[PDB]
Amino acid sequence: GASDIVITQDELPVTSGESVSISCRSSKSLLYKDGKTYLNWFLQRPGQSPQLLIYLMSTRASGVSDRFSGSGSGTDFTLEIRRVKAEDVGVYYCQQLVEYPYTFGGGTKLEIK
Amino acid sequence: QVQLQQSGAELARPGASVKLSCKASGYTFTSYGITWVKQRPGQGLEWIGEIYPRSTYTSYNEKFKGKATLTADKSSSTAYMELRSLTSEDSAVYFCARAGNWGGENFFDYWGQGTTLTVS
Ligand SMILES: C=CC[N+]1([C@H]2C[C@H]3[C@@H]4CC[C@H]5C[C@H](O)[C@@H](N6CCOCC6)C[C@]5(C)[C@H]4CC[C@]3(C)[C@H]2OC(C)=O)CCCC1
Repeated sequence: GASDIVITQDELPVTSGESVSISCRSSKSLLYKDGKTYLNWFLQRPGQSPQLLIYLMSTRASGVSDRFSGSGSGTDFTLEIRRVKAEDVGVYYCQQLVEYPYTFGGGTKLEIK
Repeated sequence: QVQLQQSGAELARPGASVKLSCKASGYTFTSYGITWVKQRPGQGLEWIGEIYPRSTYTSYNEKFKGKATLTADKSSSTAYMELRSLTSEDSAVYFCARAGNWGGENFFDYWGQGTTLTVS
């Protein structure tokens, strides 16, 4: 769609126990009039469904390790992954829910060395 | 325990239709919605649409209007997605997930395990 919000992600093999940050930019602000910023982060491990890591830009989902943290401005976003483990391997996606259609970034692969 | 259980993988012929299901349990089905996501082999995620069985509200990505039809059966807590006029571009894993309410909670918090569709 010509008017859809476009989300771009950066590209990163990560050494186990080190750290990476993944960044995500949106073509429009994801801060809504209610004061919330509708940006999600997901991890899709190989052969698994995507897992919600962060929602509302900075709220960690239930069950998610505190190794993951989300921050951002409304147009630029970062997922910090501390002490990277084998279970972190997969593709990370950010997604906006501020406007229809909902749209995803193209994904950032993480592989372990 | 919230669970979304999807129907088994399918092989389909070009030009056919298929109907994928997503059975919800462990919560009040009609208090939330169901949303569907496509992943083509080796590729990213795409949002298809959402359905809220209580109000019947739907929203679709224009890309999938008239490819995908979303329905829901409140009597069995099951959401369905029918895909018509199949082509090789429709080969993907299709996921269902929960959709939430105003305030942004419960959006994509639980997912089905995905249904692989292969169009021959
Ligand atoms: C914050 C703004 C972002 N948007 C809104 C849009 C909001 C929806 C508008 C339409 C509503 C119809 C439905 O009948 C409602 N009932 C279901 C049964 O129970 C009582 C409520 C909830 C409903 C689906 C809303 C839920 C929250 C919705 C997705 C909001 O999105 C989020 C992520 O919160 C705006 C456009 C894109 C999404």
